[PDB]
Amino acid sequence: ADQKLSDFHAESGGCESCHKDGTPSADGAFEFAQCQSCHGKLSEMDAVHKPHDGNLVCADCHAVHDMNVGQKPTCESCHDDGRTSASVLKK
Ligand code: HEC
Ligand code: HEC
Ligand code: HEC
Ligand code: HEC
Ligand SMILES: [Zn+2]
Ligand SMILES: [Zn+2]
Ligand SMILES: [Zn+2]
Repeated sequence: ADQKLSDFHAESGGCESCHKDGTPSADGAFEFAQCQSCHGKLSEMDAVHKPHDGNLVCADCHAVHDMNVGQKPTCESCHDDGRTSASVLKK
């Protein structure tokens, strides 16, 4: 049993949880503002998240309409050094 991350959110909050009047914005800014309003800012999150504050929006990693709940983003589309989440979060 699988659910897209967008549907997981919309089942509780509507499409409007992320989209003004349920309609996407051209630049993703309204959506990013909504993610941060609920979840906090990148700068307030863990070591995978913090360094992306000022360079990415959430959706650059969490493709909410194409990823299921539980799926973890990986790093290779922007980093060519083979890094992993664990290499930043495990000591
Ligand atoms: C936040 C968790 C979201 C919810 C809930 C819904 N959508 Fe969304 N949508 C979201 C983002 C961050 C983006 C842009 C980046 C991306 O991943 O695509 C979108 C994009 C759309 C689009 C444009 C087409 C596309 O790029 O996929 C549409 C038409 C759209 N979203 C519609 C939509 C509907 C109808 C929703 C409720 C059922 C819905 N979205 C929920 C973020 C989120
Ligand atoms: C509030 C109205 C929210 C907005 C806007 C967005 N999210 Fe969210 N998210 C919300 C809740 C209440 C939860 C459940 C928390 C939990 O215990 O899981 C979530 C969950 C997620 C998750 C993880 C889901 C899981 O794997 O368990 C992700 C990755 C996530 N949210 C991302 C996300 C993004 C990218 C958003 C904007 C595009 C976003 N969320 C909006 C509440 C709300
Ligand atoms: C890639 C560079 C990311 C960006 C930008 C954001 N997220 Fe993320 N997120 C990413 C990974 C690889 C993971 C799994 C490993 C980890 O560090 O936990 C996550 C995880 C989450 C979670 C779940 C946290 C948990 O349950 O332990 C949530 C709720 C989440 N991410 C939300 C979120 C939001 C709201 C973002 C923008 C503000 C965001 N993420 C950016 C990768 C990346
Ligand atoms: C693009 C969409 C990215 C994805 C996917 C991931 N990262 Fe990233 N990261 C990105 C940028 C634009 C930057 C700043 C410029 C640069 O590449 O240096 C970063 C930076 C980091 C850093 C700071 C250290 C450094 O690389 O200089 C860390 C620790 C980091 N990123 C970790 C990381 C991880 C673990 C990812 C996958 C889970 C990941 N990034 C994905 C853009 C993007
Ligand atoms: Zn959860
Ligand atoms: Zn770098
Ligand atoms: Zn490199």
